[PDB]
Amino acid sequence: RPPRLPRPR
Amino acid sequence: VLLLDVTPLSLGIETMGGVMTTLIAKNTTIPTKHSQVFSTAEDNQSAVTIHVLQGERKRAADNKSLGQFNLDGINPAPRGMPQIEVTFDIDADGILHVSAKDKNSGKEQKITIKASSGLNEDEIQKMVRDAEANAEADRKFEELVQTRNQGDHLLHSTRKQVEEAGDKLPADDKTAIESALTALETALKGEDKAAIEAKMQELAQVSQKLMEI
Repeated sequence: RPPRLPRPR
Repeated sequence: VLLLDVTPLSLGIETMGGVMTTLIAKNTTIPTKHSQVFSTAEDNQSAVTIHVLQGERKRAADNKSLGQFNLDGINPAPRGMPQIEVTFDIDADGILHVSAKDKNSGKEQKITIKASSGLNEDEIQKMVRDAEANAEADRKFEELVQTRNQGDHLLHSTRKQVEEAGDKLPADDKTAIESALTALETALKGEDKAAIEAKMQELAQVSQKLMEI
């Protein structure tokens, strides 16, 4: 599964 | 050959839960390039942060920050739907180019990182030593974040299953699911993997009617 990224600050 | 240029430490990005995901492994010969697809952590996420790190630790915070940039304009969609291609390219002179492009919108952003950036020889050696000395702890941290994300995936799929059912799900069932969801929410803030999984189990044990709908 593609790893996931957080949203900016 | 008896000598060649390598990038001395793993290079990667921070991912959901504060973990470092490696794009280029330590001691890879340079020039090199590698791409990997990433997605969004939350539903309706229109922007992502690409935080570039150097090091061998599993906690992003324990690695050396090389730089960061944001990629915005992603069409708000369910988590895991956007296809964000992140590319790391190191030239023969050790210059690192990092780019992220959202496949659907075509939006792209990039950064250039100088060859002199990052850790020096002594810090590189300390990085390798510290990573080996903390091998088990780092593995446990990675396993915890995996469960925390899974626990949040079970929390996400349960809450979505409650809303779709609505009036159909009985009172005794709904209220007990709500209490099991809070017990799961609290355990997720902790660092005990088994405690989280036990709260997930207790949730599933009270979601029998919810699953049938």
